[PDB]
Amino acid sequence: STGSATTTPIDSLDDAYITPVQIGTPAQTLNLDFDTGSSDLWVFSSETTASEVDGQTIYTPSKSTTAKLLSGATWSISYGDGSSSSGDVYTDTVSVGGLTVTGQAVESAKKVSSSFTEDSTIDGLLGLAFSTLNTVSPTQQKTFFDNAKASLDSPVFTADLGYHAPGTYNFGFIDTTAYTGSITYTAVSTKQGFWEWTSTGYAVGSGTFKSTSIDGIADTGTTLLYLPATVVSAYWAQVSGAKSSSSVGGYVFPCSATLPSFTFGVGSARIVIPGDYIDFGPISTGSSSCFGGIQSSAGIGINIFGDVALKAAFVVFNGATTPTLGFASK
Repeated sequence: STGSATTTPIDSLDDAYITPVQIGTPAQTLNLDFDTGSSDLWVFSSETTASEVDGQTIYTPSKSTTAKLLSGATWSISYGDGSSSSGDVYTDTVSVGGLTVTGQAVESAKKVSSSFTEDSTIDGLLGLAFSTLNTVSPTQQKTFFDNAKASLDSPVFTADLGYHAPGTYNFGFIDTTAYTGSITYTAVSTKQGFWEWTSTGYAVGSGTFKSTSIDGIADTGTTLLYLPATVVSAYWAQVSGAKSSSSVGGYVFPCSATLPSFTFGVGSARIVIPGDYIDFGPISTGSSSCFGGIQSSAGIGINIFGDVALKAAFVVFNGATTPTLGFASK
């Protein structure tokens, strides 16, 4: 089997992407944030604290004939940005772009932090990291991808994120028309539960390529590109007036700038992020100071190839016995 779903930016900055997901019988369609950096599928629901819901579409398990309470199971998760959610667990039928899993753990939020409440366009998350990170207790649950794998034509999913435009998540097949040139595959470590790999270096604008190993994760659930302070300083030094601002929380630059591109290595291949992708607009409405899309990972504890990097590529998440990552230009 296969699945194919369109994923859409939630706003004009591509702060995140939502993909329609059918849950239960009859289908309840919720727009979820597909997150290759976590492994819980959780949703706003009929059980969510009423004051913490503001515009989201909710899953109501009592209206689904295939929903079953997973007796005794709870979940609680915290993300790298400090947001969080928690609740109990149902199993139900979950379909993505024509691909159906029965008995999927659907984690029902009783509590969500303010940033989720304030995000009216995101009805939940669908984790696509490795199932070892799943927070369900006392019995850990599998991701949608892990549940689907055996039925898939090929044990893969692909992320094809758009820049200010819709894109595509495919399950079980590689759309050879969706990218240019070849796909370069690179090794993955699952030791921390992430799609963790090692980039072979970088370049800034038309600069020469610096060969250097950069360990990081492919994370569709993170907006920006977080890299070592040395790399990030080298990038922003090429933008007149750019500076790191503690008060804002990162590198800012004059909105009048033209940003250079940023290239990262995948083995011998190169992915080029256009400078435009790195502009996240005014720090506050009306400001002439703009927020940078490449930021320091120092104090995160890990480098993150978030959407800024991934949307510049066609990305293959290969979940074979030995997982790997593939990157192609597009």
